[PDB]
Amino acid sequence: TFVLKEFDALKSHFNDTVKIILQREKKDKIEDLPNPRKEELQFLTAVLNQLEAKIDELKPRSLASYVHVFYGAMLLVCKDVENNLRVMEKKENSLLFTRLMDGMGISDENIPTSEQNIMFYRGLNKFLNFIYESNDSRKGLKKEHFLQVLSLKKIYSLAKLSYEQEEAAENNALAKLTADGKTKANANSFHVEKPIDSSIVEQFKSWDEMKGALHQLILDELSDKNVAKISALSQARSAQLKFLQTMAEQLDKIPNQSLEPSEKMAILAGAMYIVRGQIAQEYGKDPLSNDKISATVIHTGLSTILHANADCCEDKEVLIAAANKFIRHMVIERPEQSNKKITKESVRENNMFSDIAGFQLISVLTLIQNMIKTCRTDAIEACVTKRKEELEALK
Repeated sequence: TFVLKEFDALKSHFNDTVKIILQREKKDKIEDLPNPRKEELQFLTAVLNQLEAKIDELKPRSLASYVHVFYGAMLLVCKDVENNLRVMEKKENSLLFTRLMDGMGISDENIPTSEQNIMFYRGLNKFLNFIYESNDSRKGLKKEHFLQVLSLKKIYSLAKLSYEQEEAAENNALAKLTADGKTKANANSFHVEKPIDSSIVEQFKSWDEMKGALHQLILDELSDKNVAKISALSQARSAQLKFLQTMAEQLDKIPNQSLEPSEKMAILAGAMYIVRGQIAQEYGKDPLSNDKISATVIHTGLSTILHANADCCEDKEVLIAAANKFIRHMVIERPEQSNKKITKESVRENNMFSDIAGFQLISVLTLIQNMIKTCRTDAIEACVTKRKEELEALK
């Protein structure tokens, strides 16, 4: 089982790697290297510096979190190297690639687990929020951030790549789950770690009004399609609407003391974004497209209820992530802390969606990962666009 390296071993091995590359290219400074090696090593050096500064500033008792971040950064650079290889050139014959893999202890016989890869890229992606004012991309990039050595285009390219890597890791884990979990879900044991910002769900007015809007949309659909019940719609649309119904009713059963109405609103809003993205895909559009698709009543109505065209990508990510958390709590059984009656993580054989004909649970969780990746990428793109327009308004 793959054991991680210690922080100082990764640091010393990495500085050796810089010396090796510089002597191999006959350059005195990283900045004298050609691209993309220069930007890859500047990135890794900025990450390592920021990690060290945070270690001095915070003096943490454990370094596992920082080790996770650095693993993520080094694997990200490895992916960048693979993306910049010449045709026929193998990654195992790149000095930087093999030096990074060697420094992490990764070989064909010793590879990290899926959970470890997910920790790597999740840690790195959280770490990269340090470039935002108050760690919130709504406020834009910091005037001085720890990746200032890189160009805006490179910052965007690397952040985008990292979000894609977390997406791919999460999806890989999802594809290896099995649907043989025997335990019973407990909605009343679901709790949010951080309460949602109430302003985000204020746009939806109230829980009763969200349920009412969904109901009027379903009545509109049934009347437009000349049918009496959701089950007379197509398999895809029937499954989508029953998915929304099931979410809303399951949330309705939970007492407010255990899950406040604002949280229910966030979860149902995320679910609506999921259905909206599925339909958009039926039209060959990106799940989060803001195009009007006049031919579909459900996509148009959900877009209206969500205020999707006017809402920022960060709010969308928060709502979709809220739905993700609730769905996973309801359909994924995982080993308990006080218990030993569960061995591995799996999908419950009987969960709240089991009676929905043709429902594709894994496809929904994968779509969630895609939309979260798109939200993060939209955030960074908006920030670098804004900074670029600020620095162009002085030339």
